[PDB]
Amino acid sequence: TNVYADSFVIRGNEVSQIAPGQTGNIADYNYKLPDDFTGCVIAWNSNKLD
Amino acid sequence: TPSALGKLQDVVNHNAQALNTLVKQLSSKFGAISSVLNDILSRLDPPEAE
Repeated sequence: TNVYADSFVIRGNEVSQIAPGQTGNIADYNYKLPDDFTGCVIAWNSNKLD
Repeated sequence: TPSALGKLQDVVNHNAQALNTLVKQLSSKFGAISSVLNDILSRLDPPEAE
């Protein structure tokens, strides 16, 4: 029905914090996913432009 | 002979024990961490509290 493309840059050790069943600083104060999130999480290293 | 009114004594005792068992089943855990919902909601993470 709806496809939302959220884009953001985070730290490598903070990539796992973005998850429906996890808790962390980035998950609580930067980007929080619901407990019933339906979708995919795509992340890749980009240390060439930044 | 107190057993003369046994047909009604058994009925009232069955009702009383059914109520007391239904209210006692709230203290069971059924494989959970604690019988109190407020203790689970204040000691575990949402993905496990659910």
